[PDB]
Amino acid sequence: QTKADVVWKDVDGVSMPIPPKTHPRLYLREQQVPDLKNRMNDPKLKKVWADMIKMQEDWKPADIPEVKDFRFYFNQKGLTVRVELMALNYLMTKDPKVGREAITSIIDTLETATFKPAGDISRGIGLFMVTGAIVYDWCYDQLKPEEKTRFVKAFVRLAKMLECGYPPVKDKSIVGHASEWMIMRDLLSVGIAIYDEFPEMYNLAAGRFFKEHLVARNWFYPSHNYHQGMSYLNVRFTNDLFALWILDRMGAGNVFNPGQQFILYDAIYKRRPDGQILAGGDVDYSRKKPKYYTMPALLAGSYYKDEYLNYEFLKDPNVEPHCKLFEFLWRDTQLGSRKPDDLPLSRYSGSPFGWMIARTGWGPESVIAEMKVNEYSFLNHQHQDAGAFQIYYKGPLAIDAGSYTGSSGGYNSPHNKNFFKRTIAHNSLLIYDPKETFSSSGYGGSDHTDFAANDGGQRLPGKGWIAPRDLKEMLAGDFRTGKILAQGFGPDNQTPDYTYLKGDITAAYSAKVKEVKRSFLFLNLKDAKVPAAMIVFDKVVASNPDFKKFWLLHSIEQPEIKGNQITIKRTKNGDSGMLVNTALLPDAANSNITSIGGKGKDFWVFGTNYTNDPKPGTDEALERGEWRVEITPKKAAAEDYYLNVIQIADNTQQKLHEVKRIDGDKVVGVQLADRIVTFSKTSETVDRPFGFSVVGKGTFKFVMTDLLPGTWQVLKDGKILYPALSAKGDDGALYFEGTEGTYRFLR
Amino acid sequence: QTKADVVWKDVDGVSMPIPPKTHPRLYLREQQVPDLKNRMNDPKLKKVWADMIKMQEDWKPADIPEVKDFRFYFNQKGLTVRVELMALNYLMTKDPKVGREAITSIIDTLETATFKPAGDISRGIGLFMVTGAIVYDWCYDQLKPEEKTRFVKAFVRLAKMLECGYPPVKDKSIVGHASEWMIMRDLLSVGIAIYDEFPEMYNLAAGRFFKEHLVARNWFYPSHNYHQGMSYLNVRFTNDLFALWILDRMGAGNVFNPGQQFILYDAIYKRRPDGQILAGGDVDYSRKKPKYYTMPALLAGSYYKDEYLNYEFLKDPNVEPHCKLFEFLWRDTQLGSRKPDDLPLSRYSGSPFGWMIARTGWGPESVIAEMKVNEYSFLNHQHQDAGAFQIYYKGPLAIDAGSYTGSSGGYNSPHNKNFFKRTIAHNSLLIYDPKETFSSSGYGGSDHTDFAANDGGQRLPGKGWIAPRDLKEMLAGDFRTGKILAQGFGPDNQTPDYTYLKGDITAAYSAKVKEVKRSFLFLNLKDAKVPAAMIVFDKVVASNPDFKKFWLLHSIEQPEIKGNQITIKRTKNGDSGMLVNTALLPDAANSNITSIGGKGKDFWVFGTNYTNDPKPGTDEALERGEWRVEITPKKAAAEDYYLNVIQIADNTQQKLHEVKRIDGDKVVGVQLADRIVTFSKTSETVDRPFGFSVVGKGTFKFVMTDLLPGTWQVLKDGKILYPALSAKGDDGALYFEGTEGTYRFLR
Ligand SMILES: [Zn+2]
Ligand SMILES: [Zn+2]
Repeated sequence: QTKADVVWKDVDGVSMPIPPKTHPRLYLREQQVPDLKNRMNDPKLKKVWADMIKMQEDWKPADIPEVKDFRFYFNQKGLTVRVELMALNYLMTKDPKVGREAITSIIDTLETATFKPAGDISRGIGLFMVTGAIVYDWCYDQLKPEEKTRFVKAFVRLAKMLECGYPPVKDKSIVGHASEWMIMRDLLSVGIAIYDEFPEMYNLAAGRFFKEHLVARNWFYPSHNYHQGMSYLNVRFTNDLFALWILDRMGAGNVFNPGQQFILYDAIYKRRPDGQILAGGDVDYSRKKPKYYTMPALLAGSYYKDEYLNYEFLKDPNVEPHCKLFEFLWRDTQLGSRKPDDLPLSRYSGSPFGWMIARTGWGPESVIAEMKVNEYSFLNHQHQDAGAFQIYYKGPLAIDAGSYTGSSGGYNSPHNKNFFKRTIAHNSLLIYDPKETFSSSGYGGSDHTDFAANDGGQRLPGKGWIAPRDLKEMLAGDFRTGKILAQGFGPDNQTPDYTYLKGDITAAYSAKVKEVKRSFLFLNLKDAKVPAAMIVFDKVVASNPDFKKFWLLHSIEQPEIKGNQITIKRTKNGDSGMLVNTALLPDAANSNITSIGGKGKDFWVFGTNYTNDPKPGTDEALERGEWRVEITPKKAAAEDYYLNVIQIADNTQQKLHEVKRIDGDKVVGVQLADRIVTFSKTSETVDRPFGFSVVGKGTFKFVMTDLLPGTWQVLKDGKILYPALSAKGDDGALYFEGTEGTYRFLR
Repeated sequence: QTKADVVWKDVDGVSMPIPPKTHPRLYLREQQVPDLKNRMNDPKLKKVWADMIKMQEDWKPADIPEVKDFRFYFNQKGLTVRVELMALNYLMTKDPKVGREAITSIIDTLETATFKPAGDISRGIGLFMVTGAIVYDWCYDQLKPEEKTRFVKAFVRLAKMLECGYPPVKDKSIVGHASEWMIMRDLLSVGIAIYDEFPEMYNLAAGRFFKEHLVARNWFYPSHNYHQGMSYLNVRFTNDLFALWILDRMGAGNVFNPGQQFILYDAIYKRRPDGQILAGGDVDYSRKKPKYYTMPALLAGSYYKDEYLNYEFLKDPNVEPHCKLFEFLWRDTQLGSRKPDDLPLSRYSGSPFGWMIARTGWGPESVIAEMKVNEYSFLNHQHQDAGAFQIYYKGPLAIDAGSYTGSSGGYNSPHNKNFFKRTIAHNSLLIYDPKETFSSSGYGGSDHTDFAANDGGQRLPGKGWIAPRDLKEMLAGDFRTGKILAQGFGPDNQTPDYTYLKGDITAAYSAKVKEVKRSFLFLNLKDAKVPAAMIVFDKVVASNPDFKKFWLLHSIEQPEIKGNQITIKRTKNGDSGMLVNTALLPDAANSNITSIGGKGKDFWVFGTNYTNDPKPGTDEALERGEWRVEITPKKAAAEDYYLNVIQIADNTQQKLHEVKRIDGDKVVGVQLADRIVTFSKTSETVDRPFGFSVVGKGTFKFVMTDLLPGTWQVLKDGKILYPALSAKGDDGALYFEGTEGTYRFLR
């Protein structure tokens, strides 16, 4: 990271940097060349250089798979590695002999190379381009004029092979393959190298990046999160960070919103004590080895000099072979590292997300709870999971169900289209319109189907479940799925007693609903015995009273239902957690609670089970799940409310807190332990006097929500208790402590 | 206060109550009649009744004044008192002789009474009408048919004499005389009384009230304040409260937004230790008798059963003669009372106000500070005072200058039109456009002036400085003067360390400015020696760099200027306060600080002194002021910033705090005592990394404003200090404690 010293020009209203008229300019400038010897003498970096020396050896003919995967090419070996090390040596020695060998060794094969149609072949093709780009840029003054021309024509030939095409007009700028290596690393790298001879490639590659990719990312970056789920976070954010490094090292400074530094903190918050990461979007499961975000933590931690991110990298400081050079060039070995233990227990991601991640600690006894609005849907690997909550404690308890791969297949599978990516897979809300259709004609790259199953769930946005080209198309289309209404945590910023999130998710559904709102209130109970609780309060108004309403709670093992109580336990894989839901609304007289699951019913969608068993040896804990509970109104009605209170504890915990519903004036609420929480009876803003009664011993902590921001007066037993308290705009809430009595509130 | 039990039907889209088919219905119904005996037996209420018995005596002919003022009539004596007591007695005894006597004693004079035209005479006419309405309603069953007709014609005759006219089509529904007794008490009372025989009067009076008055008041009531200044609060709010009591007692319940209860708390916050009230709008000054809000406190306190307001009534439980009956009927004598001592030290009034009142205590050592945005202007007795601050501590220190009356005259005086109601009289901002025109043709109804003086101040809204008819007309016009941008007070709700308010007041001025912003930060320093400080940060962008800019500070006595330091002291009237302003921006190299004042210069407006000496024996402390300081930039520039730090102490205090300006990355700030406060150097939202250095011993309290809401990271001496703090939407600020070092903030 250094200040920009390049010239900037507008191209069609969009400011862009001009590559400096000097080589090297790819991945480094002369400015950092003398530091290469220090890096070579850096013992942390010597090992990575040794790794690359080993990479110089050709593939053993018998070891070659013959189906040359993207993984084949990313496990980089042979000539391309050799010429890269030659170019590096030329930078450090300036010896005309070494720089020439790099050039003469690569040119012919760069012109002639062939690639059998194979899985993500663009990646191998793009990496082969990168090899040439390194030699071209780093040994530039050694190039003969005829060779430069030969290199250019070879690069154009190779570029045309890429899935984005050349010109790079195909695919999408926020998600999909064009949001991976092909543009942000590969085409951009070549462009920078050959700019003095063929400026077109840079103008096309950087052109699209600055116009689309950059604008789209800068839009959500301030909220410090990513939208492709907890696996594809890796490749997608890695390539964002490649563009960051490539352009800063070119001389363009940081081109992104610097909030980029804080995106990977989400992964940190979602890490479990078993080494796995809380689920979200397209993910598979394992208990074999911990999940790591090595490349993003390397690139982001080193650039932004972030100790929390460097800790993450140091967990497994082992970069994929094709990335070794980039670790050598860009890693900060002087940077320290910090365990996450002193991070606030709750973190909030605002627009366009509206996601809360709440913990009760950083150790083995941690409850980890996720609450999501989703203001927009990004599609691709994101799920239609507006309103979803997810809870982990000593095992996955309230689960995000299904699996990316399995017996059903991969991304294009019936399981993905009909269960995994759909609302029914999640702890959210269904409203079933028998006449609703779900257009899926543009989903996936093969095995296309025109329509998906009716899950009573959320819309499939886009032109048949097609992601938008860019931010412009996204904002103009039907990708809006919600509105964050309220959020906060406290009273303490470090160890909040409560974590609150409210969203209106009507836009996530068709016109089968008039209104859908969900309010989450997580309680850190500050107790080893019953460490946490979550209260979920829903308003659902269907356009037709006969549209069946569903409240879902997914689990791995079979739930036990007794009255208004659902008990879920983990008893396998060393997990011992327990979840207990008390259903308060609909009331027992209007409540049907039903469990669906087990063999043939694990992925049940209104008449069809979308079977997806794990690949042998994978998902040993069955985190894809086998069970769910559906809470449904007995009586058909346009307007229904759900109120559910979840307690979390060890499966050996016998005594859980008594849960009381509070039926007040204008409010409905919950009381358990020393906590009182209220919501508007209509889930709409309360702007007039209201009240309720409290019965019980000791001091209670009150969170009153859905209140008109401004000054409130609190009375108890007809006497003013708090003459003036402020409800603020962000949470629309009153907070205070008090004892039992009859409460009135004035505004 | 009882639940509504009458029928409602829409009239031209507006729901209105129908008077019940029963008498009595004026000021009480049958449900309250038996309780009259109990009230007569109440020691507190027997005295007011005895007061009324005394009022029965006629005026002494020699003591009758030449001019029958509104004060003459409100000092109600003779026949009209007698007949009201006869009617009360008829309700209580049901004796036909009594009811008949009330009717016969009043009927002749009611139809023949004459009132010499004066211009406040509507009040005496209206009260005479109320006397007749009492007899009519309370003795209804004793009325003969012929007498009913005589009463109706008499009431219509009297109604036509009122300023609003009959039909009530003249004047204004938010301010002016039609927002006083004539409709909300007087015409409404008669309408209700005679409804069975002549529903037209009620339909017109209540029709206008429900369509216009009620709508306007409900619109601003939730922010718990009033817009007519600290004197006219009395008559204006009193009449709102008459409408409240009249309509509830009729059977319509509470027709107002119940936020009405909290309006009078502002007066409580503005009370000084010397018994007077902080200035605002059209006010005069006395040190003789304390100012009381007796009638509002009686009516609001008793209706809403509010002990703080009842305390305010009990300070001086003496209502004007013409209101004694209403005390007898409506006073709650069982209600308790509370001194203001346990009230939070700061109170916020939101849209359409944006006012902070901040204190350091409730006793003799109280600092009292007012900070105002003004989102809308209501005109009439409100001043064009957007951005103004005012500070009291052992005397008026930073003053709201001028006086309502004096040698210049009253409401229509050149002093009112050219100084008192104008920005120049206030601690606010001037931008002088020499070509600017200020139309005042409609001021004072339709009075003669046409154009007022150029004070370089704020616009005169309306059709030549007149108020709009109602809310509809107000919102469609040019009455918007500002936008609340941010607000909040200190970590503790009860005793906040800081009180913050930011407003954009561009709308208050003409096109001579492109942008005007003012941020206030009040500090409660929690120290006897220097109790408080106020930091004021202004951004002013003029449309012409040659347009002279002014920052004003008004005082009673002569300010002492020394370099960048302005010292102001009170040494008279038993006052001993001191204000010391440190001018930080403009820098001393670009700052000119000039005192203007003394005789012939006390109300100086660019060449002309608008003289307004007190009436003999009034304003003995000269709170109208004699002096001001103007801070002006040396260099002509379109854009200028003002940064001023006011410290408050006893004038005997020799040691005040050193004030350091903090010149940071993207921020400009202030350091004094143990407090750090920063603003955006541009006064625009900061959304990228920034920082500054702190030198000094011990722990400091940091308030960082103008920040993009979301999660921020704090670093000190290159190490993460706070990994994650939240800036919230309402204040857009970070709060934390820290020691000396070099600070960086990431977003
Ligand atoms: Zn999912
Ligand atoms: Zn004023």
